[PDB]
Amino acid sequence: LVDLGFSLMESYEMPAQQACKLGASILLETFKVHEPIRSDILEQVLNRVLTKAASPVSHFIDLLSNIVVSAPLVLQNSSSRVTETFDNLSFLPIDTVQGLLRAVQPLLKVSMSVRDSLILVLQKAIFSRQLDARKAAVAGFLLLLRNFKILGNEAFCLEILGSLRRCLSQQADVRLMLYEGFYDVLRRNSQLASSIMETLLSQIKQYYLPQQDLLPPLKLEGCIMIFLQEPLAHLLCCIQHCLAWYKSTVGFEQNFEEMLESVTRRMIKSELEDFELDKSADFSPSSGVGVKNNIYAIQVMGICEVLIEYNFKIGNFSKNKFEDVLGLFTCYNKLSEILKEKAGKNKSTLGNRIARSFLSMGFVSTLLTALFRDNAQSHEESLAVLRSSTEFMRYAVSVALQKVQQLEEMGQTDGPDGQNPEKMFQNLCKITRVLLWRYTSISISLLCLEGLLRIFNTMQQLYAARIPQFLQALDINVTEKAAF
Amino acid sequence: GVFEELLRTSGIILKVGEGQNEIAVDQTAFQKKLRVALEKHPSYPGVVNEFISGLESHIKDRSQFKNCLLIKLLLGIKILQPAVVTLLLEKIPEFNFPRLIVNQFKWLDGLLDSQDLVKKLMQMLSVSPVPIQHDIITSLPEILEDSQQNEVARELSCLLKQGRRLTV
DNA sequence: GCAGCTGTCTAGAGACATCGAT
DNA sequence: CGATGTCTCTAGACAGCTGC
Repeated sequence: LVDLGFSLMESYEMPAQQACKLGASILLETFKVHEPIRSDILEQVLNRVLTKAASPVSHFIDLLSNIVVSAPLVLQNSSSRVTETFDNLSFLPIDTVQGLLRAVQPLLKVSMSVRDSLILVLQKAIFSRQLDARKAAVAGFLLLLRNFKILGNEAFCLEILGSLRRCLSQQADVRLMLYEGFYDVLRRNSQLASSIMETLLSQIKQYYLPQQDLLPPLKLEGCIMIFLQEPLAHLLCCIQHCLAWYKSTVGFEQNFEEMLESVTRRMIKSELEDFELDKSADFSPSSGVGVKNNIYAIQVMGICEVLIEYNFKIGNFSKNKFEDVLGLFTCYNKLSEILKEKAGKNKSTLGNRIARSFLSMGFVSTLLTALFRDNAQSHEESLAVLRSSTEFMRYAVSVALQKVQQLEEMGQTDGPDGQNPEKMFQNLCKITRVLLWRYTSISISLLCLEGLLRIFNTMQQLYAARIPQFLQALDINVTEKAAF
Repeated sequence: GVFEELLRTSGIILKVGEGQNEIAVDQTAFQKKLRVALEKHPSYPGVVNEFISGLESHIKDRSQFKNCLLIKLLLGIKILQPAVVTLLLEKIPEFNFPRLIVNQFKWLDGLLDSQDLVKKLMQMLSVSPVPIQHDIITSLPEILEDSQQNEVARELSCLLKQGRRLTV
């Protein structure tokens, strides 16, 4: 049986996918019920995953996770032969390392030796100046922080704080994923969260330019080494999301809110006259200055989008903040609709829509549910003037189309709660109705309908086991509801 | 001796030799104690200057350098940003010995101005034996964190062009 | 009176037949 | 073994056929 499975994974590389499924099934069954050979099975699967990256090899990690969640003691019975696997930081650590650490999480926690090996291997990996090695290091950091839980050994907590702070000085590409992954570990700490906010605040002071509502605080000149050094938009998005988490959880926090508020009040007062990119054609592809304008142009778009989330969330049916949102998108559209996609890149017809957005699936769900299918006395007549901005309407849904497309092509999305399948499932369960309500209220409806096509496509292709609740959530036999 | 007294009130003990570091195993209280000591007694150019003189007098001993085997506590203040650099320079002509500071600078990127420090490290590399030069050449990626890629690539290509025997 | 409106021409992108030996 | 060219096409454009 075990030889047949080994050569099954060998012969894989859709009938090939079915062969993978059969091999995983037989290997799991022969591992679960056969005691003295389970160590041999673990050795075989450990020897088979290595030197295998050209073919889709996600099967190795997934069946390994299944067999270790069924029986975690096998690795210790095998004297923890996973230490040698730490060299995989150079072959293909784009997703394999993340899944492998996910699988081995309980055995790293229970076993101190493997934890020590992991921390030392990642410590020597982080300061390797290779892009791939640094990507592997930051990927491992994204998991090790949440490997240990204290939210509900303090030296272990405080010692890990400075590693990512030191790694922050590296390139923008490796500065990227930490902004996204900070929230996941911030959902798992109380005072480590305070230290993380302080570090992020010190980071954002680098480009704040505290000047009290004057010429715009654009220190993008530092992110030029034609090249880019820090993704300001991702940092701002992480700042907003972590601030929201801290506010919901319960000195600098009051300063943190006011400087964020000051920035919002500064963007509304800093238009495309104080900006350096006031020319309609300063952009030039394959030029040393044009691409510098292009990266400045794309970066500020993410800057505007983040504060749209802030003002909408920090204000609660308060007309003063709603007009701020209007001004932010006014700056956004005035600089995104034209200049870019006129001189930036529109020579080929844009198949996609408004550029990669840095919003929250939770936020866009709240926005659409509050915008459409919501009419109460708590509404302060702000949506009435907000509804006049039909350009904001098109963007308000096109971002959602971008997010679920990420769930279409890939298995995840951006923003908080991008990896908890039930979480977007509830989000998808909620946004679909108002998406349908907007279509049935009576282009703009063309956008929401296109989304529904991609919810149903994603529902069947990804959440196949979760179809009955989604079908019933539109208000058990699926056909009667489907026929409806 | 001013730095020695500051260590006495908050820091290591006055012991020059080959023993262990007399520092508390923590970085939230002992480090804060050292910071408050360095921010309470030194508050003027003269007192910080005499503190720097005392630090130079104390750490100059090779016994203290062997005791070092951390230095991140010193780097927590901006006034020691070039002090650690010049102490590294003083510790580098000790071999095969600079291996300690080579490994100590690993997992450490506190620096004053990396752009000039790179030029200075090849300047001292022009007068170094072969093995230490090999280790330092390996250590050019160590001192950087991928923020000076163009110039460092240019200079390493120059080193490759000049040195063929030491290409490895 | 030269101001209006009316359409094949051209570039987009995606699927297929053989494309041309490994 | 399979990179490649050929072809249904959908639209947009500015330019010929309406006009003016």
